[PDB]
Amino acid sequence: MDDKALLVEVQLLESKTYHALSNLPKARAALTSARTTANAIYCPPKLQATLDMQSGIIHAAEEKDWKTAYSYFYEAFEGYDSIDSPKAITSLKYMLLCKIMLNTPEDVQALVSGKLALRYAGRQTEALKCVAQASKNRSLADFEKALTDYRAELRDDP
Amino acid sequence: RGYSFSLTTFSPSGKLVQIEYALAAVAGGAPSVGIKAANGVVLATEKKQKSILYDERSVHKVEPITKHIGLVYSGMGPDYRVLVHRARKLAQQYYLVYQEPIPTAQLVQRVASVMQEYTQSGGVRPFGVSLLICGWNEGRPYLFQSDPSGAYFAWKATAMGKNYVNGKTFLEKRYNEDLELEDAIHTAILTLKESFEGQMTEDNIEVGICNEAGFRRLTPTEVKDYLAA
Amino acid sequence: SKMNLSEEVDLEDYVARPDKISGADINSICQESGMLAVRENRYIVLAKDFEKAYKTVIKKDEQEHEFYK
Amino acid sequence: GDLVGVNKDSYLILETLPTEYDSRVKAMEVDERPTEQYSDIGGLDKQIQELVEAIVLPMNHKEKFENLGIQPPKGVLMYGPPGTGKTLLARACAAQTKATFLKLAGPQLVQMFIGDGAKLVRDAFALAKEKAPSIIFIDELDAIGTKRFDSEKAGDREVQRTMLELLNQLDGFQPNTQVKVIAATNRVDILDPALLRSGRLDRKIEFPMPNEEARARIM
Amino acid sequence: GRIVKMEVDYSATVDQRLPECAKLAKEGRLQEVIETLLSLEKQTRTASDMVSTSRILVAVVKMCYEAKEWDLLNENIMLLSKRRSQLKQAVAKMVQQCCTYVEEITDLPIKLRLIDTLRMVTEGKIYVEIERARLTKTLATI
Amino acid sequence: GYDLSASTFSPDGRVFQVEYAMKAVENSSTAIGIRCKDGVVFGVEKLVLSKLYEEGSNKRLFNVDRHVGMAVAGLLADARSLADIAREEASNFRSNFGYNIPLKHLADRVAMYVHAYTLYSAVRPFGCSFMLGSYSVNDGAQLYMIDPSGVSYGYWGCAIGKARQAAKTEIEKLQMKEMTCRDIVKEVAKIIYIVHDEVKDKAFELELSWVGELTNGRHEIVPKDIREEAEKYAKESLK
Amino acid sequence: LRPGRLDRKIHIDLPNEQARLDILKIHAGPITKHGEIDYEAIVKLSDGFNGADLRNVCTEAGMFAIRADHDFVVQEDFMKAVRKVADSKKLESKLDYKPV
Amino acid sequence: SEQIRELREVIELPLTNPELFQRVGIIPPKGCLLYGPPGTGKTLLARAVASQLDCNFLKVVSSSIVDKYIGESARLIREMFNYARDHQPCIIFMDEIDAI
Amino acid sequence: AEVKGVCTEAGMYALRERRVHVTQEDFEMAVAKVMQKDSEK
Amino acid sequence: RGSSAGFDRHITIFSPEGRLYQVEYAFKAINQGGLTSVAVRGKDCAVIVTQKKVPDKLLDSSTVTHLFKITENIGCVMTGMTADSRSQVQRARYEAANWKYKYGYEIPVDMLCKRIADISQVYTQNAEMRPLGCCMILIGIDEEQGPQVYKCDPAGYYCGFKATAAGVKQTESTSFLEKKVKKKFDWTFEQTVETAITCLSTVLSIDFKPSEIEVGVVTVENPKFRILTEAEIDAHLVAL
Amino acid sequence: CGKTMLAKAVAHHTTAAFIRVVGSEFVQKYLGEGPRMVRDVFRLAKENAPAIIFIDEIDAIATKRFDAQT
Amino acid sequence: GSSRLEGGSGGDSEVQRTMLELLNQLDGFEATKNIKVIMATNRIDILDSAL
Ligand SMILES: Nc1ncnc2c1ncn2[C@@H]1O[C@H](COP(=O)(O)OP(=O)(O)OP(=O)(O)O)[C@@H](O)[C@H]1O
Ligand SMILES: Nc1ncnc2c1ncn2[C@@H]1O[C@H](COP(=O)(O)OP(=O)(O)OP(=O)(O)O)[C@@H](O)[C@H]1O
Ligand SMILES: Nc1ncnc2c1ncn2[C@@H]1O[C@H](COP(=O)(O)OP(=O)(O)O)[C@@H](O)[C@H]1O
Ligand SMILES: [Mg+2]
Repeated sequence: MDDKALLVEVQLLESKTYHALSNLPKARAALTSARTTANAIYCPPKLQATLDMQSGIIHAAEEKDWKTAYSYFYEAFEGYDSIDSPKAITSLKYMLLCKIMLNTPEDVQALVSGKLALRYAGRQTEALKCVAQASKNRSLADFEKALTDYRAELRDDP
Repeated sequence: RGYSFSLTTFSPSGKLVQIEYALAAVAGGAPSVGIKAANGVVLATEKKQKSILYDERSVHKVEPITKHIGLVYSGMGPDYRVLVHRARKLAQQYYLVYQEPIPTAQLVQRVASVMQEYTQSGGVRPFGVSLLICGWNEGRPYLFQSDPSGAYFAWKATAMGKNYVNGKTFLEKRYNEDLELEDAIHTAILTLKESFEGQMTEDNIEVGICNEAGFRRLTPTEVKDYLAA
Repeated sequence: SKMNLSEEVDLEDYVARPDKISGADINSICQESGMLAVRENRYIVLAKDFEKAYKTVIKKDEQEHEFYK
Repeated sequence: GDLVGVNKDSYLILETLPTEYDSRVKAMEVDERPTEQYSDIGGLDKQIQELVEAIVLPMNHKEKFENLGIQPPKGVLMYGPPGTGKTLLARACAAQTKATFLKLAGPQLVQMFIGDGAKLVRDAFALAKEKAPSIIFIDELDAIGTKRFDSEKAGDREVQRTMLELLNQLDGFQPNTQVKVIAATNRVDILDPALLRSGRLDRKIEFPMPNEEARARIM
Repeated sequence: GRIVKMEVDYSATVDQRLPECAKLAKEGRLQEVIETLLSLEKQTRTASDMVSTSRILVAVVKMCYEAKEWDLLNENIMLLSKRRSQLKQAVAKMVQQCCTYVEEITDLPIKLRLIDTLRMVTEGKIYVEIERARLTKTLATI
Repeated sequence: GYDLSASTFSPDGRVFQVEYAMKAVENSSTAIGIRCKDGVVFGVEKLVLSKLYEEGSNKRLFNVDRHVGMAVAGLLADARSLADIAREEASNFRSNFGYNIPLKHLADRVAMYVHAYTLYSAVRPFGCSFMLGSYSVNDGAQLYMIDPSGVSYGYWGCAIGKARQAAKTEIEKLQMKEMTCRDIVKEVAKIIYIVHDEVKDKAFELELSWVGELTNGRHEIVPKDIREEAEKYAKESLK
Repeated sequence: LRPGRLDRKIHIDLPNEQARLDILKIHAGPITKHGEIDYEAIVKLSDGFNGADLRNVCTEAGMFAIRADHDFVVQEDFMKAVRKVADSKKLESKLDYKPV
Repeated sequence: SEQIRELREVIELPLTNPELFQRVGIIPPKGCLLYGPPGTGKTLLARAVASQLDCNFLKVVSSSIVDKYIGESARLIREMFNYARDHQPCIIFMDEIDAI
Repeated sequence: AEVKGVCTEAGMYALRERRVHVTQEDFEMAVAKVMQKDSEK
Repeated sequence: RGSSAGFDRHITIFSPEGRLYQVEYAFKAINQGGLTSVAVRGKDCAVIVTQKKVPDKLLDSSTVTHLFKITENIGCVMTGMTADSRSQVQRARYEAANWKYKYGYEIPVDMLCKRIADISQVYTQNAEMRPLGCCMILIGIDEEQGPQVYKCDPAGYYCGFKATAAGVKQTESTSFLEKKVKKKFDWTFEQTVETAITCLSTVLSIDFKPSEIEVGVVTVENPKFRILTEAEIDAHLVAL
Repeated sequence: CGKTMLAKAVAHHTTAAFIRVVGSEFVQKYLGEGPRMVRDVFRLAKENAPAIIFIDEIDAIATKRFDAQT
Repeated sequence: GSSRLEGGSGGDSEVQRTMLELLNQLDGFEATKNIKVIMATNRIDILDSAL
């Protein structure tokens, strides 16, 4: 039946599971099909936000282009803000990391200090804050300490 | 003492303009839907009153005719009332003559013949309403449509009123032959939701069912319980 | 966002009607809504202010004739 | 905005010429007064008096209105069946009065170019004001006073501007009180509601057909 | 703002009235002094008497002070601020007199009734009349 | 063309045929009626189109019933037809219910009859307005007027015809509440003589009728002596 | 008519019963009146008198007064002009014509 | 009375105490349309502010600004606002606007 | 035109990503917009 | 969206867009009277208030009225053409009497409104007769449904109401009544007549006097339809 | 619906020159000057290669109906 | 196909009356026989009875 609203969600779940099994070639196929189906709903208020986050992970996973990943994560934050606390904080963590891998650690300061993000200040934001400062100082010793002290959110996210 | 000449006449290209305009008026009416399940029929409409002052329960659109037949409409309300009255009278006449409830098809034929009279008679205009008749006779559900022209068709699922083409496409995509009455109710409500432009509530819409027990208009509580999904 | 506004004001109640107001009567609503505040020398706009603004900006027409449906 | 002559070769102001008016507007000022005494009109006795006391008397007895503090009425519309004596009173009132009698018409203020109609209305009232007490007669007012009309896909507003300029010139942003307006019409149903106010043409006279004695004097 | 033609001066009517209400309150008729005043001002409000409205408005505030009717003071402060828009400056004077009350009275309930005056002005029925009065008033809470 | 039948509405919501019918009555001679404590008095300005008509010809005052009068203005044919209808209604009411028809009931019935002619294209609105007057001890003096539109209202004083506005203005100075029919007859004569226009109308004859306690509840033409006295009073007034 | 260009749309209308009385005083003030000139009478009989026939009522009243060689305006003259203006108003076309 | 107070809220108030509206955050309205039946107080009200106030007040017939030349009609409007822009606190009272 | 609206829009969809090659997804996502999303009205 | 073809604007036939122009024009005709009526329903009462303009002192105030009594327990206010209103009132009384004679119990208000709506439909369907340019608002008390308010228009729509108005100021009074009803209950006491008078004064900005409005009341305690006199109206007005 | 406002924004966050015109500005009294004025806008927009040309209210310059006598 | 579906104004089409003028000349009174005409229309059931 022409019920595409739940098709994208179930298809997104299939996209995530393949990633858990670590089969990127098949994970891409699932996400692509979800994207095509998702382009038939005028008001998917949250699936659009969750679809964009999933697209970001696959982009980052392929290690293809980190500039595009930041764009996808930006939409995830915009649709996730003020409406879904439990999963919105995940966007900030990936947002901040997306900038660090760009060899532009300075921008991480601006995103956290912005008025749009101060509402979401927490241990996670300081988790990437220490690593972001570590890169700017360009010191490996700072990074290691910034990893073990905040290890709960460094070597635990899949 | 009454015009004796028909106000509906054949246009040069062979169409009856008055009937086409009546169909346009119907298309301008409120949405309505009817789904024929495997163990009953369902009829649904919308009742967005212009303001809160209007009494929702004062007047009804899903009106019963007999113990096993009910109908709904989309168009001009007063014409629907006149047709409802005539249909009830015809059903009672049939019952008196034959001592058996009027079959849905027979009532459809009689009501349609009533409609045709107004597209040929003198000094009258076609009824600006299309009906959806539901009933349960001979151990099988029945769903019918009757247009101003007097033509009646048998439907497994249909929708009238505004955005009825989109609703029919929706039904064609979503209908299944082996449905049950509850799934039919859910599908009808969803179809109404496609073109509603507002928040749907118990008082905003009307639902009617027809099963082996007979025809009955659902109470607001049951409509709300179905509306949970 | 740039206006003062008060807590008791709920925007959802106002963007709920079937009226078609595009982009200017939306600004006119806010423009006149705040305009009312200066009438009693107030620097907040209360829900009582917006209500008096919508009825003088959208001015819904009698288009209906409920006997058609 | 004044008109000034200038040397042809070395431009330099030499004189201030008198204000100029459109040649059309100057040709509508009557110089040969018509000869039609009030005794020539029959039956219209209650209406001839009502006009002489609103367009002629307020022009010779200003000491009387100012004694009682009542602004004289502005305008006199004359309506009725096709032929009843509308233009006879106007022509007659142009004979028993020693004042300028600017004689307008109906179709005449209508001109093809944009804004040419307004010129002949502003110029037709400035000229009367520029002269002594004047009466400006607008006969056949239907041509320039048809009811305003909303429409898309073509229409007619060129003539409407001329009427809109007549409306404001008669009474708008200026309390002109020396030019008296007399209008003649045989179809009042078609007139714009704006042209039948009280500030504009005020004394709306009804001219009825002769009953049974006016036909005796009329002959 | 609007200058009404001078016909009757309403100051005299209250002049011999306000002190009379004081005697009734002193005996212990706290209620009887209260409800009588409001009807007095309502007539002035229709006439929109700046001086008349202001003088009477404080009296009820002033009377409740000596009456030690703290519970009846707060309820009386609200009822006098949203009846018929009052007179814009009329409420302005009332808060001033009430403003000096908080600064002088000790003990806990000052804060309990302190917020009551904060909300009476809050940010509605505010500005040059009762604007600066709010600023100090929140400073006292500070 | 929206004013060719009574069954078509104007786009602004008017029935133009009824307006034209109203205009028809406005072109007729005025006929006033005044209600007093004792009863009601009716006067009609009868224009003498020519000296060849017998005095009393084309009478515009009718007796629909022995206790109800009738003064008409407009097309006289329709006025006579409606007088016949009122007579029929009164007779039927007396036969069925057994007592004289109340004036309000008769006015309502005749108005509804007039209204029934303002709905169909098969018939045209009546071109006539008229007023009914009656007196009874139980009910007291009453006066009603019915227009082509079928509107029935009770009046203390009413005028129908050309000079309705002037007659109404002159009636307003009569303080008719606390006067008797004797003074009202003279006042009616004076009002009719004031409203009459000598320049337009050549000559006219005054027709009067009354119903009250003085007449024992019977509608009848005023005695010639009282008519002459009232006429003389009217002449004296216009000095 | 879009908000932003012509934001506020005042709707000056025909005067109400209270306003109608207020209108008369202004234009009927400077008149050599005599007697208990009653402004209450004129208002009830003037329904729809927009803003000038009310001033026409005053000016027309003087016209009746000026006839009979009177430097003398009375209440009857004022009333005699209220109907003469109302009669000359039936030939208008009373239409609202509001924006949309 | 209410109409005048409403009209003065978009002509006088924004041009004397602009700091009030900078508080709330609204920008005072620009235009104003005075419509109604033909004969109420519209031009009288406009002339009232013309006689009062202490700001430049352009009065235009709204139909004397159109001429037969190709572009002169438009140029008269560019100058009208150009003069208004040059001379601050200015009010442009375009009269009957069904013409242009 | 609904066909020469998938090729062109396919290129546009390859631009929002900042790519230099048109892929299979871009064409497939193009038909969703021109046809699938624009089917109604 | 105003296309015409033939006699769409002269007789009750469908316009190309499916509009009955004659019915719409009839709706326009109910405003010609210039009157306005407001009806509001409470917990145990139903009230009507309508203007009462006596243009000249000559009219007898008793006769100029727009409140009528169909039966002992039913009352109506008519807005529109007076003759049509009286005809419809007579029809309603006849129908009520016939119902009582046949079925043996008093007319429910809804049934009477439905019957009048059916007659109006018959008028709008045949081209021989024009729709009546009038609108009636009935009140009454139901045994198992409480107070009732119903309104049938020339088209044939008879939907019930909690608060309603008909006339020139229908829209403004409707907005006022919507605000009041949404506020707490749309009046919940026999002083609901206060709500109706306040609404009428708000829309008409009149500040009425006793001899300017007429009130009709049906209460559960005393279901008989009543027409409040000048004294009671003055008392209510002074209370407000 | 917010047409000019978007253009007001583009002229702000733009790294290329912006040229604003009004449709009615292109028709002037001096015959034969309009074509020169329209031509100068495009010429001037070419010298500064990155530029945006806005012709607001184009309804006054481009209309189907054209009566070739006035 | 989406406007002027019902009656009111409109009527005919000044892309259809063109050939009726043009085709009436290329069928006889025309010397140079090298000119040929064409239409594109979405409907062939709405063409006039002459074409
Ligand atoms: N409230 C009022 N007070 C005094 N005079 C008034 C009032 N309302 C209207 N008038 C009268 O109206 C007359 C004309 O008013 P004005 O020309 O402003 O109205 P208008 O016809 O609506 O205007 P316009 O046609 O110019 O738009 C004035 O001479 C004045 O006497
Ligand atoms: N989404 C929006 N956000 C903020 N303001 C808006 C929005 N939509 C419209 N507006 C308001 O609309 C007003 C007018 O908009 P703009 O100047 O862009 O004109 P426009 O709508 O394009 O006009 P026109 O189509 O008549 O040329 C602006 O003052 C702006 O505040
Ligand atoms: N009362 C009258 N006495 C004499 N002639 C009259 C009278 N009324 C009209 N006429 C004649 O009518 C002619 C003028 O017609 P007029 O009334 O001006 O036409 P309109 O009414 O269309 O302007 C004159 O020739 C005049 O002889
Ligand atoms: Mg005007």
